[PDB]
Formats: sequence, C-alpha cells, structure tokens
Amino acid sequence: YENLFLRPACPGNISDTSTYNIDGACVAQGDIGFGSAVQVVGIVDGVKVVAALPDGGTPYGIAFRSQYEHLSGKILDGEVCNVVSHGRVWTLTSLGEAPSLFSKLQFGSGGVVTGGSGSAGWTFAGGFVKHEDGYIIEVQVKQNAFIAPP
Amino acid sequence: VFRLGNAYLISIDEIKAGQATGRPLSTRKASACQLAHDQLVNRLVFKGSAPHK
Amino acid sequence: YEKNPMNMSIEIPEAFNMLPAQPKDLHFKVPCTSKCTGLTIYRPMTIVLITGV
Amino acid sequence: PKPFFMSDASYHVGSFYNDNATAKRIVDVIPEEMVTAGFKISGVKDEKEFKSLWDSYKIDPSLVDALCWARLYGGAAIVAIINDNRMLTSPVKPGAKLEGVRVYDRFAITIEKRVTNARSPRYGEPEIYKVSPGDNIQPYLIHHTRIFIADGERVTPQMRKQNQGWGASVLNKSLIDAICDYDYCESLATQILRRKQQAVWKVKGLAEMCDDDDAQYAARLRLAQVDDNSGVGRAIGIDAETEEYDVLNSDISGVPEFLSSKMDRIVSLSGIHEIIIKNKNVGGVSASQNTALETFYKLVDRKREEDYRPLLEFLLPFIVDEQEWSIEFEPLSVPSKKEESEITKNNVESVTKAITEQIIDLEEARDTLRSIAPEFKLKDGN
Amino acid sequence: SYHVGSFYNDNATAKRIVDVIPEEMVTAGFKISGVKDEKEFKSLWDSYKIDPSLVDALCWARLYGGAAIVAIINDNRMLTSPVKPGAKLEGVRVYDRFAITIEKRVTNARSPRYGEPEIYKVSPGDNIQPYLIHHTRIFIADGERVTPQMRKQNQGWGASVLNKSLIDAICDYDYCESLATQILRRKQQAVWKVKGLAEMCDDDDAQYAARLRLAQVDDNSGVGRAIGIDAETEEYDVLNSDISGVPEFLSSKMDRIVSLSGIHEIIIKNKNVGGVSASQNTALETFYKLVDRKREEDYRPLLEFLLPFIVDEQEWSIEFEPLSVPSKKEESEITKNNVESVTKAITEQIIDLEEARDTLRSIAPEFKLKDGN
Amino acid sequence: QINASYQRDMAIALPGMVADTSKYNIDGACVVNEGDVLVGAAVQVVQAQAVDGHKLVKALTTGTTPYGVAIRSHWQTVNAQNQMIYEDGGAINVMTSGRVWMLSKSTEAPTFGSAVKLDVDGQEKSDGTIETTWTYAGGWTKYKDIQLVEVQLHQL
Repeated sequence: YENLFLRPACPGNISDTSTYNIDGACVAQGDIGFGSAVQVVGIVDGVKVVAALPDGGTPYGIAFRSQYEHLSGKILDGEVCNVVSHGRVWTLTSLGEAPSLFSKLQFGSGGVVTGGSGSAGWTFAGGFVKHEDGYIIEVQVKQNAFIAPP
Repeated sequence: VFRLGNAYLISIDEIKAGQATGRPLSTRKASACQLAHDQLVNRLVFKGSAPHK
Repeated sequence: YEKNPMNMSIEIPEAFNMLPAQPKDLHFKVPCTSKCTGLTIYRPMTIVLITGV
Repeated sequence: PKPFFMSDASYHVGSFYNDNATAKRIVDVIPEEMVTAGFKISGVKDEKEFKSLWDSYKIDPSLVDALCWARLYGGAAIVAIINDNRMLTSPVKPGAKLEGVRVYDRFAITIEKRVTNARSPRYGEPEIYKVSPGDNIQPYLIHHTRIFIADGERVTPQMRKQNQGWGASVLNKSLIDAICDYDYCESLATQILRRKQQAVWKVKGLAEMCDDDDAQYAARLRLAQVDDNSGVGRAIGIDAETEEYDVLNSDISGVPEFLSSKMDRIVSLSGIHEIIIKNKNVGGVSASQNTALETFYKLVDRKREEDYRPLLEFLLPFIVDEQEWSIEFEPLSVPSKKEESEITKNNVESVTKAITEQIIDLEEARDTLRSIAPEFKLKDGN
Repeated sequence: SYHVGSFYNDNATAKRIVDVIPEEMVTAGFKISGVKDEKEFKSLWDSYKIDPSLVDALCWARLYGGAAIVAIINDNRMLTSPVKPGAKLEGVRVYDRFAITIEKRVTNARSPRYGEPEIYKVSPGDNIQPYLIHHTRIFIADGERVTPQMRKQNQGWGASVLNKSLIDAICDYDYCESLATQILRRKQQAVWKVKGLAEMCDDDDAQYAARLRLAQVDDNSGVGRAIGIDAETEEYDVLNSDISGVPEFLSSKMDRIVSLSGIHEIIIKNKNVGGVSASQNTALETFYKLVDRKREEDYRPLLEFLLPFIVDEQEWSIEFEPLSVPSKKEESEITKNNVESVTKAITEQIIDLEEARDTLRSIAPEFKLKDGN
Repeated sequence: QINASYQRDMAIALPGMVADTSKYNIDGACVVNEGDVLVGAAVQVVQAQAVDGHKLVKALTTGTTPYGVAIRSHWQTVNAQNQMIYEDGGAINVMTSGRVWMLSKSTEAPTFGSAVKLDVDGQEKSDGTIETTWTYAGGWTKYKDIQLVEVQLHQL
C-alpha cells in the first residue's frame, strides 16, 4: 500500500503522486515563472485572477509546468494558468543550505523560498537539489494553511 | 427500510503472493464481508439500535 | 452589417461531448468539455454601430 | 500528471505511425494483401453478377483502412446503412439491402445499453452503441445489428475488462523501443565515420591572446585557409622550435554486422521476415525465397481466418438473397502462365480421361471443369 | 518474476511462445467419419462460430495451467441437475483458472468416477452471483504433466509453460542487448588536459563559459577540420576500443532460447537459413510432428466432449487431416494419380460403380459431383 | 412585423450544493439526533459510539464546535417547508472537506481567504460569535430571495 515517485525533477513540476489538487480555472496578470508562488487579487465570474507574490501578500499556490498551455517558457499575461493548491512541488529558492526537516518556510519577493523559520504555513518536505547555479527545494502545500488577514 | 455496507482492501503484491494450500486471501476477505453483513442483520433483529429508532 | 463568412465568423473547433463516468465509492462523476473562440472580424468597416438609440 | 480531456496514447501512436516509415510498413504490409487476395462463394447460382455487385459497391478501400486502424489503434468500427423504412435506432428485419458503408476509429464509439436476461444467451454484450464522430453532428444511437467492431489481438481478461473489452495496439513498448534504438545506433555510426581522423596544431603562445580579437580572428582564418589546401600533392611548412603538427586516426570495423544484428532483432520481434520487411533477397541461393514466401502466406492465412471472415458473415447476408452458401479463400500463391498452362492441361485431361465408361455425364463434367477456375470460357447450356 | 500476465502482454516473445501453437492447431481443422454428409456439418459449425472461444480457452489453459469451458444446452431443467441424452446447445463460454472451484466431493466405492469432482462452483464476478454447475456440462483443461507431489498441492491442476528457467532465459537477453548498446556507445573517448582546471570554484560563470567553449569546439571537429592547442599548458588526446563477437554472443543466447522453448528457429527467429534450399521442409515437418504429438493429447478430448451434444448419429470417428501446405500443381498431380488409381484396374473385378464413386470422393477432390446412383 | 429573440440565464447555486469536483470528503456513517437539520447548515457532534461506530449529530447551537455541513441529496432528504431537510432517526450526508454553498445572513461580499464566522443557528454571518477555521472560496451569489456563499472546509 504505497505511493509511487515521479521521475523528472524540474522546477515547477510535481514530485510525488500523493494527494494533490490543481486549480485550473485561473488567469494571470503580469508574467509568472514556473515554480513561483502566486496570490489571488480578485475573482470574476468564478475565475481567480493571480499575480506574482508581492511583499505583504499571502501565497495561495505554486505555478505548475505544462507543455501545451505555455509554449513560450513561462506564463504570460492574459493566459489560462495551472496552480497547485495541495501537494508536493519543486520550488525555486535563494537559500544556500537545506533547512531542518519539517520546518516552516518563508517566501521572499517574487515567490522564492528564503526562510526556514516561519510561524505557520507550508513545510519543507526533504528534497534539496541544484539548478543552474541556484537550488531547487521540495515544498508541501496544504489548502487552508495560510489565512488572509482581515 | 435501511441500507448497510462496508469495504475491503487488497494489494497487487498480496495478490501475487501464493500459499501452499487454502482458500485465497481475496476469497477469504470477500467471505468476511458477507459474514459481517449477516451478523449485523442478526444484531439489528435481536438488539436494536437506539439512535436509529 | 453584411452577412458573409469572408467578413466575420464564429468558429467551434470541438462540439459538446461527455466524457466517460468516473466511479467513486457509491457515486459517479461525469465531466464535459467543448471548444470555442468567439467572434473574429477579419474585414472591419463593414459593420456600423449606431449608439444611444 | 495527466490531462483529463482525452487520452494521450492516441497522439503518441498516431504521430509515431505517420512519422516513421518502418511503422507504415509494419502496420500496413499485412492487411492490404489479406483483403486483395480475394475469395469465392459456393452454393450460389452464378458468380458474374456477384462480382458485378461487389465492384459496383466498391467498399474495398474502406475495408482496407478499417482493418488498418483495427490493427493499429486496437479497435475500429464499421457501419453499413440498410435500405429500410424504419428509424436507424430500430432493429433490422431480415432482408437483402445495403446502400452505404463507412468506418470510424476507436474513439468515436461507446456503449449505451446492457441487458443480463437469463433466457437469452446474448446477455452481457453491448445492445446499443453511441456513435459520436464530432464534425458538428450530434452523437446518435445505433442498434447492435448495424455495427461491427473490429478488434486487434487477444489480451488477458483482467486487462480486457480494464480496457472496456477492447484490444491493444500492435506496437507494444518492446517493439517501439527496439525500432527507436536503430536510429540512435545509425547516428552513432555516422559520428564514428566523421571522427575517423583528427589533425592538431600546437604553437607555444596561442594561449596568450584573449578572446574576440583581430589577431586571433586572423590566425584562425589562416588556419582554415591552409587546412583547405593541404593534401597528398601539397606540403605544409612549419617551424622546428615553435610549432608541431600531429595527426591521429582510428579504425572502423564490425559496424555493418552490428546493424545487421539490430535488423535481425527487429524482424524477429515483428514477425514478418526479411525479404518483405528489409526488402533484400539473400542472393546466395536461388530457390529459398520460395519457402520464405510460402511461410509468409501460411502466417497471413492463419491470422486471416481469425479476422477477415467475420466481416464476411457480417456483410454478405445483407446482399445475398439465397438461403445457404459457403465462403472459401484463394490459396495465396502467385500463379504463372506456364505453371497454369500445365495445371490446366492436367486438369482437363484428368476430368475426361477415364470418365467415359461411368455414369459421369456432361452436365456434371462441365460443372467440374468450370468450377476449378479455367481460362476456357463456357456459356451455360445443356 | 512471477506476474506471468505482464510477461504475456508486454514481451512479444512470450506472446508468441504461448499463442502460436493452439490457434494454428485448431485452424488446421478435422474430419469426421460415419456421417451421412459433411455440408450440413460445416454449415452448422460456421453458423455456431465458437472457434474464438476454443482458441483463447486453449490459450489460457496453456498459460495459467488450467481453464474451464461451459456449454449451455437447450433443456427445460435447472442448470444444477444432470442431462438426459440428446444433441443440443446454444452457447459456449470459457473461464480462466481463478474462477473455478470444487464444491462437493464424491468418493463412492461403486462408481469408478470416485475422485472425479461432481459439482463445481464458478465465480465470474461482474456483480453477478457465483453459481453451481454439474460436471456433465463442463470440461476442465489443464496444462502439462507434473509429479503428483505437486499435482495434489496445486489442487489437481497443471503447471504453466513459463517455468523459471525459460523466464530468466528470456530476461537476460534484454540485459545482453542493453550491454551491447552500451559497448557500442563507448567505442572511443576524448580527453582534454588543462593544468589548473581544478582550481576553479564550482557553479560559476567561468566554468559555464568553459563548457560552452567545449561545445563550440567539439561540435565542429572532423576530417576536414583542425583544432589549435597550446603546447605548454594543455593537451588533447583520444583513446579507442574495439568491438567483436557481440553478434555471435547474441546468436548463442537466441539459440538457447529456442532450445529451452522446444519450437524451432524458422518459427521463432523468422529468419531463413539461406545457405541451403531444401532443409526448411524437413524443419517444418518436424514442427508439424511436434504440434500433432501435442495436439493428440489435449485437442481430442475437447472434440469428444463437444460432438456428442451436436451429433444424433450413433457411431462416429475423428480423423486429423495431415497438416501440410498443399499446392495447385502438386494437388493437380496427386488428383491425377488418385483418379487413375481408383479406376485403372478396378474394371475387371466386383468393385462396382457405387463403391468406386464413394472411394473417389472419400478423398476430398476439387472435382464436384452430384449425388445419385 | 419583425421577428424577435430573447435570452435568459440560469441560476448558479443552490443551498447545500457541492461547488465543484475538487478535494472533498463525505461522512455517511452519521445519524441525526434530537430534531432535524437544514441542507446547507453547520452541524455538531454529540458523541461517537465506541463499538458501533456511528456518530450522533444535531444542528449547531451556542457554545459548540462545528464539524461539517449537510449537503444536497435527492434521495436521502425529505421535503418540508418547501425545502429539503433530514428528519430524525435517519442517515445523513455530512461534508468534512471541500467547497460547498451555504446559506448566509450577511449583506455584503466577503474577503477571499478570510476566516468564516457563523451564527448561533448554523448560518454564516459576517460578524458571528462562533469562530471556525474554514475559509471563503470567493463565490458570492443569490438565488430567489436566498443568499448563498461558497465556503471551503478542511478536516477537523
């Protein structure tokens, strides 16, 4: 009774076949890069409008890699977008060394992981590899973890 | 009138696994469910259920 | 306006269809999809819009 | 990590087939021969009008391509419309009518109705089919009598039930990657040929110039210019202290044998043999391609009996009005004037060499003579 | 290793070794003697069209070591009770090894049927209740012979043809092919010596530019091209290795596959010998020998189980047509020989027309004839 | 004497109707106790049987802790007061996770991602006294005189 692993290990894709959720009814304002956190700025007709994470926002999900929706290499303004709201996913990071297992991550500007000492939110899942003179980490996203401030 | 139900789990590895003699694990797990259903019917007849009136 | 497909069009690459039902514990889930593009006006100046009527 | 809208094996196998020529051959080189071989029917009053109806209806290319996708996609559907005064959903009463035939691939057909009545032995099979071609036409419903489903190869029941009772593609993963490795080996062979010989030129101080400089550009231009003009009948001068010019070389051997072994694996894994898939005669023997071709016809017949005939009893009763008939298949053997001349002389002398003293009369002698298909015309008569 | 289904539906060699025999065996055909005529027999046979069921039934019987078939008869009784004598049926269907079990045991002293199960329970699934079947309606097909000290452990059922020896023989072949591809890839190597190259710290634009330069330089090397180097600092060398004997090694592996299989090369490798013109005929007749030898032991019981439910005639015999590929010219000549043999010298003795004609169409001719005197 | 055409739109939500086919989880091994509940209202658990395993649920009251929201079902619900309810002594379909449309008593649109607060009778309210951990999913609509909001729930 076990969960299979997923082989390609690139940023912006899913790392396991555990319970995951993909919110595919969204549109982008500005440009978004695969493997970055996004935030919900508004809702029109059951569609969520997302943008790259600013300072002071609450992350909602992580952009997901697809080879039909995004032929350019990144997500462009006015495009339908895939966003992962629950599951394990490879994220871009600016950190230098792996944090403690099962710690709480903190997101800098642009939707990159820079902290490992948060109070509550998403947690580190134990994966840490290297990409392009930069690193990739593995994050565990949960649905109601970050709550929008009143 | 009321409805009853349960379920069971089995894995492909245990389906692969063979035994010297005896009924297969899947058959035993399938018979257990029927026995449980019959026992629950008997218990409902002879003991009742307060929340279900 | 002048009704002629050489001037404006609405195109439906894929019509309405229903995917096979996905079973779960005691229910089913039936999805459906379709494709459309909207109105494309290849040759403008053939349409006059009188506003404030 | 999969899209919900529809499967992707469709795109994979379709693109691979329409791209690679070996795929074209391996999935087309059987069915067209199978169908064009022809057949005969017995118990019928005459065959000239039978041929007239057959070639007036001319659904043979449709049958060819139907069997083609049945082999490739693992499933295909063929429907013949009948001339009757009933709704297409209703069943079909006995009769001999047909006016149109057309074929869809695996993806346009689904099940609608199922009955498990104990009385009939037909319980457990699709009663009604939902056909949804697309092309801005509403999906509609067809009775069981009107649809024939052409399947591929048998699979284990635990997978047959998972694949809604439908077979698999002829291109399994072992065949696919065996084909794929050929091109990689071919590219490696071309690279090996390219890298046979290498010339190197060492001059103390070439490291001193930094990148993107006119001196370095001139030096490399001079190198290319001089390397162009070297050869057997020309010599190149260098300086003893500051320059050296070396050449390195390597050998090539066994490459044709390695590719031959790869093709041997491909043909063995496919099941169609060399003089038809590689399309090269062995050349060292005069009369072994004859046994090769007879084995090929043996295999095509053994498979054909299992798939072609069901089309025959599905379609023929809709055009033949007689009560009983029989279907026979032409022996797959290329005839030849000469050999057909001797066989016909032997048959004509055997039919009347010794029958002259028995009750075997002309009315059955002519039937025997013109049953074995002769070139001797004979109109009906006494 | 043990999931034979994957081996069957993934590797084509297992598919062939398990499928090639039974389907050709059944499509060979058979003939019956003691019957008034054969036209009606063939008509009812191809009207019933049960041969796909026979094919795949024999297939899973060979593969899983056990299978069952049930033929439903047109009778006005419950399917548990036995049969009265008759010749009827309306359907035939097959179940694999896993859906069949013995239900009640008969060991009475009087009947020689003791030890032969009387009642079976069948559990197809498909949300329908498992039911009970009397023996007279079903015939169980097993695999190959095995010792009793495993026959009684396998609940009186045969064994799979895919024993572990054949399994690992098939397995290591792909290993050898992968190793051959690797050896071909590793034919030659190029080495670029640059003193101080280790001094660079990693994940830096310096080494990124260095490897980009390496790409640019090695992409354009060839026969008509030369590359400059600096003698004092760095050097460039090439080493190589040879390949030989790999085709022979692979051929030996395939020969072991065939030897452990038991069906020969003109059927497995599908490659002609080429050096001889008239030995493949003997190879194919040896194959025909083995297939007939195996057919006699299993295919016949199906026939004598099924025919008594279709034939009302009293006594009959079954003959297996000699499975040989016939041919126009040769069949024309053999018809010549037989037609002159049947009436060359019979004109002088009591062998008369009515038996002579019976003889002459007892051998299946291409010469039709109307029934009569 | 010219022809005409007209265009009309369907409503988009119903009380207790499941918002979409995303992550959801349904508890069907519960039984309603001491009264009846409303389709699209929060419920609370009194006790859980140790051996039998059936939970006992009732409508939310003051000082309690929510557990889930009853959902729509054309077969398990009974029709009273022109609406579907779950009468006493019957199996109930509680929802423990996912997005669902709930009856609301507020008058202004909520903020996406904010926490949900309820009334003492199990109906959402913008300034309720009962505090939960569920969130707003963005949806905000209105049927005929009925106010519905789209709420996202996670396992307790």
